[PDB]
This record gives sequence, C-alpha cells and structure tokens, in this order.
Amino acid sequence: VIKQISPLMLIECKDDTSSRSIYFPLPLDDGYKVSFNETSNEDKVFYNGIECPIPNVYPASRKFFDHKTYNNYLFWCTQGNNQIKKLLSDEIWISKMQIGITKHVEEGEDNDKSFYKQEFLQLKKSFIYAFY
RNA sequence: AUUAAGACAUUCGUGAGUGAUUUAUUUCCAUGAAGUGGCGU
Repeated sequence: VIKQISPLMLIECKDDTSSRSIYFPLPLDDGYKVSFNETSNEDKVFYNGIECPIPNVYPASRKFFDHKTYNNYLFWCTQGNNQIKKLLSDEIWISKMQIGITKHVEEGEDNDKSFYKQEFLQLKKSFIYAFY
C-alpha cells in the first residue's frame, strides 16, 4: 500500500503553532556568482580529461573564491519574508559522545575487547523531522 | 524490520609513608630587726 514517500524534512515549530518553517541545506553556490565566460580559447578545465569551461566565481557583494572563508557547508537555510535565513548546523543538532563497555563477568568470555564510543544526536527543542 | 539487535566506563587500589610543640629565657630587682629611754631634781 506504500506508493510515494517525500524526502525527510527538517521542520521548525514555533510557539505560535500555526505555521511551520522548512529548513533545507544551504546551496554550495549561495552568496557567490558563477559566470562561465564563453569567449572561447581562453582557458579550459579538464576534469579528469573532459573539456569544461573555466568557472569564474565572485562573491555576490571584485575578489575571487577564497576557500579559507567558504563555509556554506556548515549552514542550513529556510525561507523568510525577505532574505534567506542561515542557521548553523551547530545550532540545530546537539552531539554527545558516549563511552560503552561490557562488564567483565568472570569464569567465562575472552571479552575484554568490549570497549566503544558512540555519537548521539539531539534535535533542538523547536525542530522535528517530517515527510509525506 | 529501518547500515539493525545485545553491551553499567567497569575491575583491582587505606590519603598513606617520615616528623619530639621544640629551641632561647635566673622569680628576680629595691629595702637597716630597727626606734626611744623614764622617774627618784
């Protein structure tokens, strides 16, 4: 009976529980302009041997792509009635590392080798998962 | 039935070993067992 499942969504539920904000990962090109100048014979990238035009990139605010300041991969985004709201992944997900062992019950087992660390994630109080 | 299920950060472990409340310090300084005779003219 299952026919169609939507991609899992990150939904924010506010105190005024009448509207929900859907959060998406920030596009990797956000805040930057990519042109691909086509004057030809200028410069061609070879991605593992395939022809491709050169990706001229500028911030949408010139200078070039400074990968020392590139941080779009750390941000999640949602629609606002203005610009795009950027939320850090830190502010959404809380992470803790848990140490675990199996208590050595003697008269048996070669299991001193039971020793591990696990990562557990907690969602912020206003954030839930959803899909259709 | 879903990179899933099971799993104590637990076992052993003396805040203990050595250590003088001891060293230095005069119950001492000053000081008269002294003073006076009386009456019988």
